[PDB]
This record gives sequence, structure tokens and C-alpha cells, in this order.
Amino acid sequence: MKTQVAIIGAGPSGLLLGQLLHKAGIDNVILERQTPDYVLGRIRAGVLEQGMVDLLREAGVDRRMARDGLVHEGVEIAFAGQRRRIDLKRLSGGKTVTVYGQTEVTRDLMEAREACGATTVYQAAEVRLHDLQGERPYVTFERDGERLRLDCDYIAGCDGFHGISRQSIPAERLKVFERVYPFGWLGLLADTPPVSHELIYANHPRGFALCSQRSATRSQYYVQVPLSEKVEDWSDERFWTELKARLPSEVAEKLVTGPSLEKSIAPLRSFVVEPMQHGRLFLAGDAAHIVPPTGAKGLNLAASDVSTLYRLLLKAYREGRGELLERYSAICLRRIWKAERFSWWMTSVLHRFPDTDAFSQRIQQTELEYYLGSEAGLATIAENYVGLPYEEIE
Amino acid sequence: MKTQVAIIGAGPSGLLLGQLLHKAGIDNVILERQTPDYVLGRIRAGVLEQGMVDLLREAGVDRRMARDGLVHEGVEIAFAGQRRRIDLKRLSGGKTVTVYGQTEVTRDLMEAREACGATTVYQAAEVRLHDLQGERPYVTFERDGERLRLDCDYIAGCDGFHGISRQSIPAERLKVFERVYPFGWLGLLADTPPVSHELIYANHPRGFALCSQRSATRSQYYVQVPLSEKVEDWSDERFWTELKARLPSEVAEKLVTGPSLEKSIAPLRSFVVEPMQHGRLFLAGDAAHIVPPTGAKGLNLAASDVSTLYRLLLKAYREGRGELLERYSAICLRRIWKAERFSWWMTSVLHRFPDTDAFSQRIQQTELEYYLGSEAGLATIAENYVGLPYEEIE
Ligand SMILES: Cc1cc2nc3c(=O)[nH]c(=O)nc-3n(C[C@H](O)[C@H](O)[C@H](O)COP(=O)(O)OP(=O)(O)OC[C@H]3O[C@@H](n4cnc5c(N)ncnc54)[C@H](O)[C@@H]3O)c2cc1C
Ligand SMILES: Cc1cc2nc3c(=O)[nH]c(=O)nc-3n(C[C@H](O)[C@H](O)[C@H](O)COP(=O)(O)OP(=O)(O)OC[C@H]3O[C@@H](n4cnc5c(N)ncnc54)[C@H](O)[C@@H]3O)c2cc1C
Ligand SMILES: O=S([O-])[O-]
Ligand SMILES: O=S([O-])[O-]
Repeated sequence: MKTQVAIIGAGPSGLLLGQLLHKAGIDNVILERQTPDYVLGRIRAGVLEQGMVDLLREAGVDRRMARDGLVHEGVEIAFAGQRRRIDLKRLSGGKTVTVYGQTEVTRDLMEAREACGATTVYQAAEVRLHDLQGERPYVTFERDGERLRLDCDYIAGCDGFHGISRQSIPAERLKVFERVYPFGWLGLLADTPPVSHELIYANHPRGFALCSQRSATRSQYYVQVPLSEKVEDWSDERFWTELKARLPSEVAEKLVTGPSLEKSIAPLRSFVVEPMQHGRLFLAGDAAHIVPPTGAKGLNLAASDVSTLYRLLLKAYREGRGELLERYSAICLRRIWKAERFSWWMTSVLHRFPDTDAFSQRIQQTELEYYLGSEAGLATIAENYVGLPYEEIE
Repeated sequence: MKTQVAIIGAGPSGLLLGQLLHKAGIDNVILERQTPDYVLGRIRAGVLEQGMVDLLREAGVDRRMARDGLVHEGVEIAFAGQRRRIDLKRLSGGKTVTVYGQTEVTRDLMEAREACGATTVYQAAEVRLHDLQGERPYVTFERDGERLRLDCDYIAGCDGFHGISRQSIPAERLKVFERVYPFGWLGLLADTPPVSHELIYANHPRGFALCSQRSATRSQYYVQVPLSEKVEDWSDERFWTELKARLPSEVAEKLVTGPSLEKSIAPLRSFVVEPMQHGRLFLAGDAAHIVPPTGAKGLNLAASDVSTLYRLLLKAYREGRGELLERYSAICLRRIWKAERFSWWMTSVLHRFPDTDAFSQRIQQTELEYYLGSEAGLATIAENYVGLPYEEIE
């Protein structure tokens, strides 16, 4: 096979990059290790930044989102028995966020790519990258019992955290930054109407809780739990009782509960690699970084990494400004670090950390009080939550 | 589940460690991501050092090897149209090597573990390590549609180069050393009688070639080829013709050729991580290092890593000398580096490297001439080939 941009991974990052390149007339091929149904079987949430919403529209894959997505003009943080609303729209000047799951976005992108006949090779086993520092890099993989070669000009590693792309870069060139939080999130998805039209992030002595939604009849809730917790020890009844205990009475009081459609515990961690490229290989999305779910920035960083790569690739192909690609990592990292910082801040002020002393507890309560009670403070939250402005490049 | 030593990986390293611990009465459980047939489907060669042969006997899994294995008292290196024999037995004082494939060794270990009822969980998906720096580390994984927890005292990461164990150690604690050679090995396995009763490593202007064997009616041959070569462009006829062109006439002349049972190109690379442990987790085999096939040290290092870990675990459990486990990496690395060095030397003197000048070519020919023409030189080769003596520990 032969293309211009080889793409490893058919998750959100790879599909979005591929659809953007497709519309731009830049040849591209996506190689995915799993099957279509396997990828779609991954149930993942999503709170889309304005930048991502705009990118999906630019990619021509927004019809479903415009119909099934939930546009939120604000978000609330609860603590000390009170609900504090952050007016994202007002504070940002018009920006909002859209609650539409990664799973749905992935589904939409796959239907769009399948419809236009773009190239996607599923069940591409043993993917391997070659001659990355040359002008003719290529990829090899096995399919239907045969080895194939894919020649290209560039390679976009969009293969996630456990992909092969990040592992294909000499360890000497990379620097890893990481942190694991001392707790996980026990989530419960149910066919019940949400308790609020907007999300509710709750800080409570017993621990963090979050009220989210999927539709008028489907809701998603979470409560923080220690690392060693087993989902088996958490019946729906126990979850509902603990969730209510961490929410203001007025909220817990009007909460509609019911059987769970799915329950699971997920850890919270951060990870960033520098740089995010090597020769003709460029990493994007989870292949380069991880963030905790608190700020819902994972899916959004995948989008911003792709946007940047796409725009630089355009400059290379249409302006012969290929040297600009050298700036890919520096640009993405500035945004990734700010997202990691905001995600870290949100995690720090909303959760109960083990072995915390009285002073720390008071500092945390004061952080919430100050930020939610100041216009400047509220602004820092709002501008970060809807997503900081994309860097124009150059 | 609950055991004393949790083992990740049911390849040679994990199975051997597990069988050794089984006989010692130390509880152990092996978690393997793939199925039994998948593991056995990996066709891998093997030239066993005396130390490994002794270890398999100690493990009580040597009957098949004693019957089907080929004991070699010497090995030959050909160059400049002449065959030079290295009398391993004489030079080492009695040590030899046994040609018996990794695949056969793995098969033997699996039959032995299955027979004694030791615990092995195949298709163990999403393996994850936990609380490595505590006194109660544990592992989690999914099976038959359910999440399970395995408590233990120690964890042996025997999950290979692309395993999760090495990736479970903070990047800040690790230092990676690596090298990729500018060529690969095109191998051809056939049901033909070998051209020699001992191996023949050949250095020739056109490139490296190797004559090996599996039995009186089965042979394995290799010729070096550039990185970008496709096995598809190499018919059996072309392989046989190139192989002969790289061997002394007397050898090429008596070579029996025939249809290949299997053909493939494999790269040559080296990789070492320091340290090889973190808390209660200890890496062994490919999970910690890779060596080129030239010295056939890959399988042997897996064995020596296991031997060391096993002996240290014994000291911990039977002598309460658990502090000795702290020395695991230092001990293994001394042997790993010497094996990497010898493997590197063998690779350097036997292959044709791209863009080599006249001086390099002459230095290489002189290396062979000196080492094969000196008793001290021959000794350095012999002692390394049969395997240096295992470090006694402490
Ligand atoms: C339990 C959990 C909950 C999360 N919740 C949130 C949330 O609430 N909000 C949010 O924004 N983010 C959340 N995230 C993060 C978010 O899902 C990711 O940031 C997003 O999946 C990144 O997309 P990606 O395409 O970069 O990577 P992925 O979605 O991982 O896609 C990568 C693709 O590459 C393929 N691949 C891997 N290796 C290879 C290979 N060798 N060859 C070929 N293909 C390969 C994979 O099969 C996969 O399809 C969560 C993550 C987890 C684990
Ligand atoms: C093409 C090729 C040719 C080679 N030729 C030679 C040769 O001629 N001579 C020589 O000595 N060596 C050779 N080697 C090297 C040799 O095969 C290895 O050194 C040996 O396989 C190492 O054994 P191991 O048990 O440490 O790892 P492996 O054999 O890789 O076994 C690791 C096991 O862990 C499992 N695993 C991986 N990830 C997970 C996870 N997340 N959870 C659970 N289980 C997991 C794997 O499925 C596997 O079964 C060759 C290698 C290759 C690739
Ligand atoms: O199921 S598929 O398209 O390989
Ligand atoms: O095929 S098995 O034993 O999981």
C-alpha cells in the first residue's frame, strides 16, 4: 500500500485526523489492531470543548451531535451543603460545552469514514514503524495471514496509551512525567432522569461525587473510592446511598434512582511525554498523554493534538512549509500542560486524599470558597472548562 | 486468588520460574494473556548453555531434551574460504551446548506444569500490578467475563518485551540502553539433513550466513538481508543460491536443499533496562532485555535471570534473608551486560554493515584471524559461547 499520511489507530484521534485529511484531499490510511465492534464496545463519556465541537463540524461529522448532544451553559460545584454555579457562557462570552459521549463521536466518525470510502484496515496485527528519520518512512503489519507494507510521507501515532508508536521512539529522546492519584472513580450508568440539567461536581467529607447525564432518561454518576475497592462489593443500593450522602440534601432528595446498566471502578492518573514526535512520526492523543477524568480533558486533548497536526500537515503539503512540523510538540505541549494543570487543580479541590491533615482540609475548602466567590476566580474556572483558545501556530 | 509468588507470563521464563518454585514448595500462580496453543505456536530456536541445561534438570523437565536435544562439543566459524572450529568442550574443560528449541522447552515445561496441577490462568486479560512498594502487592485481571484479584508477596514480571510489568515501573526509576542493527536475518527451515553436525557461522563479503540444525532430517539456515527486504521476494531457490554463495565451496557443495517449511525475516536488536525491579516486582527475561540472535543468548539470559530470582526467593522464604532480593538487578545485569557484549562482538565480526570502509573490512577480517588463531582468543569465544559461570550470590 501507499499513502501520504499513515495513521496508527482508529479511535477518536485517528478517525478525526483521517476525516480532516480526507476532506482536505490529503491521502491517508488508518491501521487499527482491533475490530470495528471492539472499538465501539468501549463505553466512554464526553464533555466537548467549543474547539472540539468546531473541529467535528469542520470535519463534517456533527449532525448526530447537533441532534443528540446536550449543550450546557454552566456547571455546578457543590460543597458545604451549597450549590455554586459557574456560568460558563456568561463568563467566557458565549462559549459552552456539549455533553456527547466519546463512544457516540467515534461511532459518528466511523460511519462518516465508511461512507466516503476512505481507507481503514481493521485487525491490522503486529504494526511496526520503519525509517522514521528518513524521507520515506513506512509501516508493516499482518492481515488475513499476510504481511503488508504501507509507504508514506508521515506517520501519525494515534494508537493510545498502550500503542506501539510511543514505544517506537528511542528511549533516550523521551522524558516522561507522571502521577497516579490515590483513589478511583466508581461509576454507575442508569436509565433514570438526571437530577440536574447541568453537571454537579461535589466535594464532601466522605469524598467526591459527580452527577452527570446522557439524555432526559439516562444518567451517569460517580463516587470516589479507594484504590483497592472491588466493584463486586458495591451493590446499586450501596452506591445510591453513598452518592446521596455526599450531595446537598435538596439534590439527594430529588434524585431518581434505579438498577444500573453498568458499574465499574476506574483509576485517575496523569502522564505526559516530551517531545511528542521523532522524525516523520508524530504522537497524538493518549499515545502521548493521559489526564484524570475530573476535567474531562482526555477526549479534548486528543482533538487539539489532531487539530494542530492537521494544520501543520496542511502547511507542509500546500505551502511547502514542512519545517513547521518541527514545532508540533512545542505547540501541543503548551496546551497539554495547561490542561494537565487544570485537571490537577480540579482533582485536588474536589477529592478526599488519604492521610490529609486539618490544615490541608481547610485550605481545600477555602480554595472552593475563593474561586467560586470571586469573579476573577470564576473566570479562571470557566475559561479552562470550556477550553482555552487554540494556539494559531507560527 | 492468593499465592506467594505471582508470575506474569507463561513463556520460558515464567514456566521455568514456576516449576522451580513448585518443586521448592513455594506457592506460585502464572497469569498468561494468550492461550496455550498461541504460546506453543511461536517457533523459536535454541542453543542451551550448560547452566540452562542444569537448570532444566533441576526443574525436573529434561527427559525430552535428553532424548531429542543435540549435544554439540564445538562450533565453527567460516571466513576467507576456510572453516575454523572452536572446540568448546576442550577449551571450557568439559562444557558443551545443547541444540534444543525454545518451542520444545516451552512444550516440556507446560506438560510438566499441567501434570503437577500447579496454577496457570490462560487468557488472563488486562493484567495490572498494584501496591508494588507495599508488603501486600496484588494483581488484577479479567477472565471468562469477570475481574479477579491475586494477592501475593512478590511479583515476577516474565511477560516479555511487550509485557505490562516493565511498563508498571515509574519511568523516572528506569534507564534504557538500546541498539538496532542495520540488517535482519532471513531464515529458512527445511526437512533436509544438515550440512554439518555442528553449527557454521559464516562471514562472507556478500554477507553473513548460518548453518544450523534441528535433527538428522531437519535443518535451519539464515542469510543476512537489509532492513527493507520482503520475504516475498525470496523464493526457496533464491535463498539456496545466496546461502551457497556465502559458504566455503566444500560446504556449499555437499549442502542438501529442498522446499522450505517456513521462511521469515527477523531484525536484530539489543535492549537493557536498569534496574530490573521495583518494590516487590522483579523483571526477568525479555521483559528486561533483548539481545541479537547471533549468540543465541536470549533464551539463556531468561534462564539465568530466573535462576537468580529463584535462588534469592529461596533465601527470603527459607532463611528470612529477604533483603538479598535487593541485589537481584545488580547480579543479573552483570551477566546480562557480558552476554550483550559477547552478542555484540559476534554480530560485529560476522556481518556486513552498510557503508563500511576498507579499513573496517580489514579490521573485521583480522578480528576473526586473531581470535580463531590464538589459544587465548579461542578461549574467550568458547567460555562465552558455552556460557560464563553463574554468579553464586552474596
Ligand atoms: C475508564 C476510562 C474513563 C475515561 N473517561 C473519560 C472522560 O470522562 N472524559 C474524557 O474526555 N476522557 C476520558 N477518558 C480518556 C479518553 O477516553 C481518551 O483520552 C481517548 O480514548 C483518547 O483517544 P485516542 O484515539 O487518542 O486513543 P484510544 O481511544 O485509545 O484509541 C487508540 C486506538 O489505537 C488502537 N491501537 C493500539 N495499539 C495499536 C497498534 N499496535 N496497532 C494498531 N492500532 C493500535 C487501539 O485499539 C485504539 O482503537 C477515559 C479513559 C478511561 C481508560
Ligand atoms: C524472531 C525471533 C527470533 C529469536 N531467535 C532466538 C534464537 O535463535 N535464540 C535465542 O536464545 N533467542 C532467540 N529469540 C529470543 C527468545 O525467543 C526470547 O529471549 C524468549 O522468548 C524470552 O522468553 P520470556 O519468557 O522471557 O518471554 P516470552 O517468550 O515473550 O514470554 C512472555 C509471555 O508473557 C505473555 N504476556 C505479555 N504481556 C502480558 C500481559 N500483559 N499479561 C500477561 N501475560 C502477558 C506473552 O503472551 C508470553 O507468553 C528470538 C526472538 C524473536 C522475536
Ligand atoms: O470485522 S472486520 O472489518 O475486520
Ligand atoms: O484455551 S484455554 O485453556 O483458555
